[PDB]
Amino acid sequence: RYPLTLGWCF
Amino acid sequence: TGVSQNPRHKITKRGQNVTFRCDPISEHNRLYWYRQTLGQGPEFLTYFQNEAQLEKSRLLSDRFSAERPKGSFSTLEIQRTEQGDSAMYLCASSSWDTGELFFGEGSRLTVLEDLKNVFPPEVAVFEPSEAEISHTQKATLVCLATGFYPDHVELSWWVNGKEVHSGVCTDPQPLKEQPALNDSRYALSSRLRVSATFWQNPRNHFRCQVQFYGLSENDEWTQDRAKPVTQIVSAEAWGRAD
Amino acid sequence: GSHSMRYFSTSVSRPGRGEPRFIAVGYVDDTQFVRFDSDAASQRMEPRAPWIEQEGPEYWDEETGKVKAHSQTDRENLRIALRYYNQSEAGSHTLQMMFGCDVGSDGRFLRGYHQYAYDGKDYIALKEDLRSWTAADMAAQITKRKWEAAHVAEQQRAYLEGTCVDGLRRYLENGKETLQRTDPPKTHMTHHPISDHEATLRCWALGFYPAEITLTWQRDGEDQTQDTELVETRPAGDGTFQKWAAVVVPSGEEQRYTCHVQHEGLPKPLTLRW
Amino acid sequence: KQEVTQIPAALSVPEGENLVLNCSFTDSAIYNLQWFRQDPGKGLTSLLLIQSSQREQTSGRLNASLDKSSGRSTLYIAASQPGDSATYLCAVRMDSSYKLIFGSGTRLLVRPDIQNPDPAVYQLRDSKSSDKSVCLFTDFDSQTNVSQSKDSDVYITDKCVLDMRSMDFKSNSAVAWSNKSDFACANAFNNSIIPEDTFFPSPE
Amino acid sequence: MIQRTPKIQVYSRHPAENGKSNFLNCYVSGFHPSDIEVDLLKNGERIEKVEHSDLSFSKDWSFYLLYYTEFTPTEKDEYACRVNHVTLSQPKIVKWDRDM
Repeated sequence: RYPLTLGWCF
Repeated sequence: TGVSQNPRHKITKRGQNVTFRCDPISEHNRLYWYRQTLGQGPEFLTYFQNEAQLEKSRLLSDRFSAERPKGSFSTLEIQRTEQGDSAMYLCASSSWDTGELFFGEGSRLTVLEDLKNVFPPEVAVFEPSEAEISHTQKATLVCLATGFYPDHVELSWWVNGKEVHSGVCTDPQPLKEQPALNDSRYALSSRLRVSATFWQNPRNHFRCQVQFYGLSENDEWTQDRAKPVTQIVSAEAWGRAD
Repeated sequence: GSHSMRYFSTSVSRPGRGEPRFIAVGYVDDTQFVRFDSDAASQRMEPRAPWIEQEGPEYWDEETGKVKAHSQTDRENLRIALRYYNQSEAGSHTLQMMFGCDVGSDGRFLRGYHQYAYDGKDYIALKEDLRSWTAADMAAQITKRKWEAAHVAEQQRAYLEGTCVDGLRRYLENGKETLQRTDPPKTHMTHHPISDHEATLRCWALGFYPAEITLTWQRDGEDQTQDTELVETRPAGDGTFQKWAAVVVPSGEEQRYTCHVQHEGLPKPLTLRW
Repeated sequence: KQEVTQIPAALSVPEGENLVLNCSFTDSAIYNLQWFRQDPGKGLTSLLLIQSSQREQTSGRLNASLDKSSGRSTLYIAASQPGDSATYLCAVRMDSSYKLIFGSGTRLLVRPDIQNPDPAVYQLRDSKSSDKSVCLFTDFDSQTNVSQSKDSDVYITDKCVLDMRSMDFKSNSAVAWSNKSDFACANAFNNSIIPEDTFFPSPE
Repeated sequence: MIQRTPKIQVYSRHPAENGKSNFLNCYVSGFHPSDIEVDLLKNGERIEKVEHSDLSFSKDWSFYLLYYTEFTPTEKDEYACRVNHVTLSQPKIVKWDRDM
């Protein structure tokens, strides 16, 4: 089950 | 600062096309469109991450389409509007980290069968009674905006050229003047209360100002009565020394 | 035994030739179960193991939406990395990510992972405590300060300890007939004279799952590391793995050598002797 | 599949009460939850966000809790004020997508504490065109309910609370009017139960 | 900018038996960047129908791929893998040995 990407911004 | 939507209000005839615009918070990577009717929660339409439209619902039917061509601003277009499309169209953007949604002030759409029933308000200000002044040493002004359709108005009070908020109460919703009639026109009331001494200064100038959202100067109009365009209607009163 | 779920993504920029290519793959233990490829016609997350085909249409809609969001995120991150490293828009660059979780035999959280590499090198990684970041260079330190101030790790930890573990538990049960199966290696030896005084002994392990295995040659019971030819464990293509180890021995001394095979699927280790 | 529920859907409470507003959701697999307030005709104002790894969040007089496994969030409004009157909306983001799924909202009315009520009915005259007028029923305490007229040619708006901030004074009022001959302020609110001691100014 | 040369193995799925259908594999691993060409050859000529696994990578970030094709080994047919990568001046050609 894939995660959400909130918080993944360099 | 905030999310900006235009136009704030839009009235149209059935079958016309309409386009709303949203300018999100600058650093926000996601933008969402929602639709809301009175008494209900917002319902999801579509969202973008940058320029990519990653999810749409069934409510984004064929007549509805959105784009966000450069990231940044988004466009929601409705083809061949129907009365059932009437709603508040809400745009939001979300932060990169928490994904907290921040909403704009909405674009409220009203779709009508024809424009014949559109009317601006008449506005009257009613002056404080002497008996209130005797009883309370306060003075309430009342504003009535009447006979308008549809129900898109913004009422504000102005004292000596500045807008006031303290001492004001405006009805949350307009009332129907003829509840049994299908296209009943509306009325709205507001109060502004000041001290007796403030009312008693004839120097003081009070204005109830009602912004009406109606027809665009360009809309088709074939009736002899004056085109009921978006406009401000006001009534005023002066303090009285006695 | 313990189990793992992992996703591996690769984004490769190709300036002038369109937007970056994004490929993501998902594994449970050594078994791939899903893929996404931004260049593929379907534009869907796709099944790659028979037990995930059990999932209904909402699953595929959900996973497709989420993996496409990652595709966009890593597009954003490739652009930012260019700025941080002061690199031209001319060149092609690679951004990789790995994330996932480990669970024990009872299904309890063991460990979490969440890490990036830029152009084949460590960039930033979540530490084992799931509260802290390891930045590998000056650029990644900018990202680290950004993520620390925003307390990003807490929602990453939540996924690894929550959603990740629940998904893995679900997958393990739905695919238990194959994921929780053990296939021990089928073993044999080959023997080839190379001269009139020396011969090759090669010890084979085939059809085994999982991939982890040890093959060791011993002479008179002693160390043969420098003298052992050993290939990397390799996929057979049918879900199983292969490996071999070979020694060159004096002709007539074959009986002095033993090949030792250790694998999870064997009750006891095997000892092979020509 | 996810259903967000906000019950009770409407509240009327006395000012100063410490309030609880309820949110429940059928699917526990949420990423975060956000509370908003909405004033009639307007957009949404974000109040609090609670991440799935947090049990509570606070901002001024507002606290919110989250219990994921029980499928509940509670909004607490301490020392409630008339200015808190609004619709409060709960929304959840699922682990499986990025959109928010909204509840229908709880409409909250916080009634002002009218410390010294002066119930009275006044007649007010049009600034441009007297003999036109309206009837103002005002200064009654929040225990009074304003009924609709028995007559369909008479318009009566609901009670509105104004706040004269720098005087620290709040007051309730309802307005009644009618383009009709038999309509008098003396009779305007006769379909309401008004206080026995309501002041009616003497005949002119 | 990292560059890492591929490790290459060419082998069959099952022990070769002349006249029996089988699969021919080329496993390339430990390489960077990910752009690579891997061809399987029959008697020196490129096989058209070759598939490959989805791109993945190891703990150290280096990539791996399996390329494969159905084949029926015979006594005299020769098979090889040809690997084209930025790290190699010319493609690396590795012959299939039935016992490797």
